Amino acid sequence: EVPLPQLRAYTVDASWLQPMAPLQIADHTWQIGTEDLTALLVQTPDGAVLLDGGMPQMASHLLDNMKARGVTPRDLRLILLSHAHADHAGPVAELKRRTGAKVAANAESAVLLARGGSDDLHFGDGITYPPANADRIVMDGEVITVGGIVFTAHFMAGHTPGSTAWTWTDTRNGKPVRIAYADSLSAPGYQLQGNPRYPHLIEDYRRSFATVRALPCDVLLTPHPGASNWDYAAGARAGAKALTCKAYADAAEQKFDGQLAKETAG
Amino acid sequence: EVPLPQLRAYTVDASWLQPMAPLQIADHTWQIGTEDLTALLVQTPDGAVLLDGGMPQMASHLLDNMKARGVTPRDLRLILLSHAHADHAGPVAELKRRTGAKVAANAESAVLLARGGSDDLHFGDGITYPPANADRIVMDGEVITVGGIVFTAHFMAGHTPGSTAWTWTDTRNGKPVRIAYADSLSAPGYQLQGNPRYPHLIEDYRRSFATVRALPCDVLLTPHPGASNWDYAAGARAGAKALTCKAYADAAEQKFDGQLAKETAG
Amino acid sequence: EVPLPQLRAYTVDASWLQPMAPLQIADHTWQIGTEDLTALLVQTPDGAVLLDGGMPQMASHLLDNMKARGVTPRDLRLILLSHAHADHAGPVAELKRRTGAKVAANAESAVLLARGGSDDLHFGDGITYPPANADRIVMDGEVITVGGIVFTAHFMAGHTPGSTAWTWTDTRNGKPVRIAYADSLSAPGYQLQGNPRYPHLIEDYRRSFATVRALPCDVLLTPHPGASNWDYAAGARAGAKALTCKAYADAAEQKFDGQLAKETAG
Amino acid sequence: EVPLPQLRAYTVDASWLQPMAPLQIADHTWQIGTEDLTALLVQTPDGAVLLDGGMPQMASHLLDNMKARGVTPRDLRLILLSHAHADHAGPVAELKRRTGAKVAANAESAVLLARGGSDDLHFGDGITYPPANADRIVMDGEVITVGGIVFTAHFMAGHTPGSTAWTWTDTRNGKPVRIAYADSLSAPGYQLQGNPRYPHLIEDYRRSFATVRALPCDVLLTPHPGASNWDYAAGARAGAKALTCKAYADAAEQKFDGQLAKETAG
Ligand SMILES: C[C@@H]1[C@H]([C@H](C(=O)O)[C@@H](C)O)N=C(C(=O)O)[C@H]1S[C@@H]1CN[C@H](C(=O)Nc2cccc(C(=O)O)c2)C1
Ligand SMILES: C[C@@H]1[C@H]([C@H](C(=O)O)[C@@H](C)O)N=C(C(=O)O)[C@H]1S[C@@H]1CN[C@H](C(=O)Nc2cccc(C(=O)O)c2)C1
Ligand SMILES: C[C@@H]1[C@H]([C@H](C(=O)O)[C@@H](C)O)N=C(C(=O)O)[C@H]1S[C@@H]1CN[C@H](C(=O)Nc2cccc(C(=O)O)c2)C1
Ligand SMILES: C[C@@H]1[C@H]([C@H](C(=O)O)[C@@H](C)O)N=C(C(=O)O)[C@H]1S[C@@H]1CN[C@H](C(=O)Nc2cccc(C(=O)O)c2)C1
Ligand SMILES: [Zn+2]
Ligand SMILES: [Zn+2]
Ligand SMILES: [Zn+2]
Ligand SMILES: [Zn+2]
Ligand SMILES: [Zn+2]
Ligand SMILES: [Zn+2]
Ligand SMILES: [Zn+2]
Ligand SMILES: [Zn+2]
Ligand SMILES: [Zn+2]
Ligand SMILES: [Zn+2]
Ligand SMILES: [Zn+2]
Ligand SMILES: [Zn+2]
Repeated sequence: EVPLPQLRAYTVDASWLQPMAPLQIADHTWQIGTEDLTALLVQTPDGAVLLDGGMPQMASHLLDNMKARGVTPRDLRLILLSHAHADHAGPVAELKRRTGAKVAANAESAVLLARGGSDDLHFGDGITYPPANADRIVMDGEVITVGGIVFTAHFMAGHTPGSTAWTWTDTRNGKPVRIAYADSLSAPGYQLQGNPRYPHLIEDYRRSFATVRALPCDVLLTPHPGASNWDYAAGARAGAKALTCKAYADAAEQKFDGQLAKETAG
Repeated sequence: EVPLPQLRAYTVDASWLQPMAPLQIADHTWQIGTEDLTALLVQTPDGAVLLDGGMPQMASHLLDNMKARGVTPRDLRLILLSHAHADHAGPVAELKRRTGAKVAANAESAVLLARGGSDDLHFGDGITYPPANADRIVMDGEVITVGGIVFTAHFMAGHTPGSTAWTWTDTRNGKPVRIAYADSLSAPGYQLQGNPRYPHLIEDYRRSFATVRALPCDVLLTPHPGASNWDYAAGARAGAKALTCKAYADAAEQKFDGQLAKETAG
Repeated sequence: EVPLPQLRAYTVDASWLQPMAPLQIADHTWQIGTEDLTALLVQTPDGAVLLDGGMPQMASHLLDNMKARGVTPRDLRLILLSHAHADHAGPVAELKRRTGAKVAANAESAVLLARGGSDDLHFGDGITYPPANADRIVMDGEVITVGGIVFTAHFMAGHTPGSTAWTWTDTRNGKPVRIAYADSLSAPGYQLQGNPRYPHLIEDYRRSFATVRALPCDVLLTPHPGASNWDYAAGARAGAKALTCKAYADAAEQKFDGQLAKETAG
Repeated sequence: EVPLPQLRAYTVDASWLQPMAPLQIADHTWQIGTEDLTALLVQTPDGAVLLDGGMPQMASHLLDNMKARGVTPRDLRLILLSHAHADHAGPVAELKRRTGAKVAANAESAVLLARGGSDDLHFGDGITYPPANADRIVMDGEVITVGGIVFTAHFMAGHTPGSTAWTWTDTRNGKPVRIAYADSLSAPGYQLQGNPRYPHLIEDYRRSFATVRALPCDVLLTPHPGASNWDYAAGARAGAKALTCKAYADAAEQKFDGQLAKETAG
């Protein structure tokens, strides 16, 4: 009669998979992912840090861009994550096998990473990737220091329980630049109200909007560059139109309120 | 010359290890641990639930008390935890091997349980126990239903990041009894202010005092019975002097404020 | 220019995904998977055992067939595996979440299962599935007893390091039937000689042919029924043409020797 | 009445905990553990390798000896293990947190390491330590290359399922020296015959004696130096009386045969 359906691959817009050369954000901070997925390399005298890696198939491209920047596999010391979905943490397991890197994450992100995104609160097993283990668990507001660049974790639960903003201070034209890599604030297809798998979902998003609004934030970056109005293909003007953290949080809250109203009506 | 020190066993007051026969709390709820460590058995037509197990060496005693209650190893379906320290989650791994039980816990408790209490935020590796894996991850306010007894998780971070209160409604003398198993609110030897491993420790405790104060709570129980003024050796009056959740939270907050003042002075 | 390739779903022949009603093998043993993937249910008075589950998307179908047999989710006690590839262990994680079942496996299978088939010795990350944890680790020749049905593990490394044959004795028409569920002995696209990830691959296959040849084996079943000449769609004659364990081992060794010769020539 | 017993710490002879300064074995190989527990540091231009760490409380001493040798925490790249018992893998988790090191191990050792030595086939939970995760799984005969020093794994199951000998070639006085770090071949208090948790124990030991006998072995070292007649406190003559691999294997087999005979008589 009728067989069960074939497994469906997690397919994405081509621009999410379009390689780009490294794009400099500040003196030691570079975008090294694809046109439409952020993966940030921060280079110190004491090794390099990667914040996100994008999709599972991006590992070799990331390593090629690291090499172009002078970062060998032994020089990658630390991987940090915005959240542990397949389009941001996809290549983490492979990167750990191929480099010196260790992963630091909060408990919620660590648990999701260790199950490869399976049993997701909203997606089930629809979007999985190779599992990886965290080497260090961080708490809210904890700092991690690499070569005198201090990264601070700001938990902003909602998009996932373990969603995190990472902040650090780099320099540009001699002057300090407070960089905020704020996680996604979307809720794509989520049941927001009365969700048995996430009962306090709405309260957590509301707190997260407030957290993002208050981040130290001369420059905002986001896992999907379009969410913060970055255009990584625009060269010297890639960041010209970027939102402030305040504007990003307000836009996300307006969208969220509209989604709540539509859910009540549906 | 001088060898490194021998490993130090986690030794406890004898009353924490003193077996007791099952003590009935409500129609389907029993204390089955030791004189000074709580381990609650809730019996349903659809299997039994255990909330905490005490110290690592308590597994056989727990199984003996379960048998006395008519609960065979196959009948134990679920283990819930207040927090994943050795004196409350100690025998979980062994219980999983010897029974049908699966563990449900929040992400923070799951991560700590899976490392057997090692790399504790405050105790380091001083207090470890056999590691165990969680089978289900719960979110704040999520319910788990076993035989029509509905258990609700109320996160109350502080004592550990993953500290949880569990509430359910049983009956006694025909009437509903709202039981609150509230976690520890102590901070034994903790650095409270400016702790790099737990930057928001104070805010989390303060929120947790408020959470405990508001629990549905006709009867309060706690992992250390003395914290809620239970005396499990007092028979028909074991619960007579028990605190309300409001009184427990107020006493814990007063103690916490005193500890903060002493830390500033030290 | 040219984006990175999209992820490729693990797609299989339709017959591997074609549901079938339960097919009785012996008094307490049933095939409950699909036309072309084995999943064996053994029913005891003390709960049920499942040997393999097939593809990830088969979980609900398996539970439906279990219900048809009188096995509720609480009644499934144990899951055993031939090997931890996606087409045999695919739905294990989901089955553990939805039933009482615990997994017993050898260390090699447990490690591969816990990474969801990622970093496979031969397939890399090409064929992954939701990760799961084993609850009990077994050694070669160890027995597991459920309701007086004794299952014996016979390690037969090669297809995977952790490949296992499981044997047990059921009855049929009053008489004992020694059932052998022997794992795959294929090496699909494998580098056999001088493989740096599996240096003793050839010796292990040769030992495994000998192990299979000697199993107690009135009835042979295999994860892919065609490998043992079963036809699960043939009804009362589904097993009529089945190979002996001796014939299965000889055919596998002949094929393996041909593959070695072709590898030397390529 | 009578409380349950207190947990018993894993206590050892003082010499196992007696720190020593680094002792040179060959041009790039040093003993850096204690008088009576081996922990080998191999120094390359491309980072350092540690084979075993001894007891849990040895981590800081190991790091101090690494510093004395010019190896900073970032320079430690790889940890290899003989077997995953507390007196050899004890400080692995802590070393991973404090250095750049990643662990490579076979599946059996990885599973035991990840449960911190709990549920041991012979010791139960009597001898546990902080759990750690392996970063790479190795197969029998696989090589790992660090700075042109090639380490080969030779599985020698028995003492634990995952027991491994590691071999490599260093130099001394200009000439190549084939170093064999062979695991323990003891069976302390083990049930050897008919052990349900290890049915093929005897066959595995017998194969392991043969494996050790045949290792490339100009210099033999063992996790307990006394097993190979090393005296790490004897300075320039520490290795003078060391056994060959052939002599070590023969002595272990003679002892094993005596233990079998005594078990039959008991
Ligand atoms: C579903 C996405 C995907 C998944 C995840 O991570 O959850 C992942 C598992 O696949 N990652 C997401 C995230 O926030 O990280 C979500 S959100 C994504 C970003 N941006 C797209 C978009 O919908 N753009 C749009 C459409 C119409 C008008 C306008 C305008 O210009 O106003 C913009 C969609
Ligand atoms: C250190 C304890 C131990 C550890 C843990 O879990 O962290 C575990 C790892 O060991 N579990 C604790 C917890 O809260 O769960 C802490 S707190 C414990 C309970 N009650 C004791 C107590 O100090 N009593 C006392 C003393 C003087 C006067 C009075 C009075 O009557 O006012 C009372 C101490
Ligand atoms: C690649 C398969 C798949 C993977 C795995 O598990 O490794 C999984 C990850 O996808 N599972 C396999 C296994 O042995 O478990 C391998 S082998 C499969 C069975 N049977 C097919 C077959 O090739 N049949 C054939 C063709 C021509 C003539 C004749 C004849 O009649 O002689 C038969 C192929
Ligand atoms: C129990 C030990 C301990 C445990 C382990 O790892 O399993 C660990 C968990 O604690 N590690 C061991 C191992 O082989 O790795 C075993 S064996 C240890 C070495 N050497 C001692 C010895 O008994 N010596 C002796 C006595 C009398 C005469 C003579 C003579 O000179 O002939 C020698 C004992
Ligand atoms: Zn600079
Ligand atoms: Zn996402
Ligand atoms: Zn995304
Ligand atoms: Zn009742
Ligand atoms: Zn505690
Ligand atoms: Zn306690
Ligand atoms: Zn019958
Ligand atoms: Zn396979
Ligand atoms: Zn297959
Ligand atoms: Zn040299
Ligand atoms: Zn040992
Ligand atoms: Zn030892």
